[PDB]
Amino acid sequence: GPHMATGQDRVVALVDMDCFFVQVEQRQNPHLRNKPCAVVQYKSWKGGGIIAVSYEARAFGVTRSMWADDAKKLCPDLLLAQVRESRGKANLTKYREASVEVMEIMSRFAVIERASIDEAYVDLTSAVQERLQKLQGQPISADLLPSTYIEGLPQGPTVQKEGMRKQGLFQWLDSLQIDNLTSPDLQLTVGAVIVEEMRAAIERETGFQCSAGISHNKVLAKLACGLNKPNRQTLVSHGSVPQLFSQMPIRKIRSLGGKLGASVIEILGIEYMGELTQFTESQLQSHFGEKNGSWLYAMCRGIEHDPVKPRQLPKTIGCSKNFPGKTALATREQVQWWLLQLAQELEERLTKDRNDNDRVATQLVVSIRVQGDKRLSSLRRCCALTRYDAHKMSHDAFTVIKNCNTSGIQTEWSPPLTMLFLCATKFSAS
DNA sequence: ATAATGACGCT
DNA sequence: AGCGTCAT
Ligand SMILES: Cc1cn([C@H]2C[C@H](O)[C@@H](COP(=O)(O)NP(=O)(O)OP(=O)(O)O)O2)c(=O)[nH]c1=O
Ligand SMILES: [Mg+2]
Ligand SMILES: [Mg+2]
Repeated sequence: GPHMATGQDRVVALVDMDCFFVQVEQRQNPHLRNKPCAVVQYKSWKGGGIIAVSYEARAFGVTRSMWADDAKKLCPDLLLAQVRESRGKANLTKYREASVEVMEIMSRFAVIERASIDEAYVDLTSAVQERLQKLQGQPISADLLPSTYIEGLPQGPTVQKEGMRKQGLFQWLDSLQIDNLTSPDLQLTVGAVIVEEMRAAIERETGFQCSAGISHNKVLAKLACGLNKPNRQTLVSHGSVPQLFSQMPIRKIRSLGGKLGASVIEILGIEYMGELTQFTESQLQSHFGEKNGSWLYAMCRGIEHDPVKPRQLPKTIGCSKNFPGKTALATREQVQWWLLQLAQELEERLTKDRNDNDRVATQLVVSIRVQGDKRLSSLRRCCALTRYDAHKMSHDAFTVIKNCNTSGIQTEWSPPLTMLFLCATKFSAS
């Protein structure tokens, strides 16, 4: 009762760029704007595998992982841009640099956690505090929230999207407890005002559109972000959670998209996140373990405590290439030459990293996959990273895997290698 | 025959 | 240390 802790302590946003790789290519090539288009890599195999799809092309059913030859059958006017290739592999530099543009702008507003190349969580608790003080006690106008959705509103006794959005925003703002700087709903509202400002800044200064979720934790902010894509932001209040989760499939919640989520569904005999509330914490801990049990108990009530970590820089820098099917590497010099390609890209990226960020990696991780073997990595081995020298790194990486070579013949490699992966890790102040 | 990456848990 | 899960 007077002591129940309701997970309303923070204001957290998740900002995610809309069809990001497509937007980067579309800013550079105006002929691609506002058309169905996709970004692909490796043109030689069925037109390339699609890794990003504009919303106009999604309306025809084009999805990521589709072959471009197959996507053209769904969308004959689909326009393509292809990832740069360097040293015989995909080169994502252009998108990393675009990502840096966005991240630096978000960093001006608050502490951000870089979560992927195109999204970052934002901890707005302090910033909300400040703006509440600066704003006398004056109402929050709907004009401050021109792209915001209030999830679950409108309710109670218009046929177009923007009309619904406004009605719900009006209902929310009409109900707001403005003379109450402690109310979690007021805090989220002010957080949403700031995220409008952050997204306007991103669009003005980069040309890129994005969406955002605003809620009290990372999981809800990420869920909310996807509710009204593209180019829109969604506020998910604590109060919206029971109805939102009542028909929310379990797999849609961050970290439940895989085997854990599948076992939650099968073991408990449930479909929706809200049905989790019927189980005691001990019961959930008995099926899924102490931390997963506790996490599920709180999460299905809308409560989650994972912090927004102050980290804008990756912890690792890695290069990898697949060699599927008959292209699997089978001679030792083939293995050596690719390791050298990977090491040369890694040297470039590390040197830049050291200049910009004043740190050095100190460990090199070599990972390979074998023909027939099932998993992402078949095998990982590590060694010291003492010099950003591509030839040393590729030689060292070879040294530590070369006795994986089951092959008798002096010049062959068996089993064939279907993946090579070099990763620099364990950064330290430089 | 998606691919290329990245964060982190378990042991 | 080396492996497994989950994600974009
Ligand atoms: C999912 C996914 C995305 N990406 C690259 C390009 C995507 O544009 C960049 C950002 O990912 P996202 O936010 O999951 N997808 P999106 O930005 O293209 O589209 P949306 O507007 O966010 O739904 O992901 C991959 O390279 N492999 C992937 O598996
Ligand atoms: Mg995105
Ligand atoms: Mg994303």
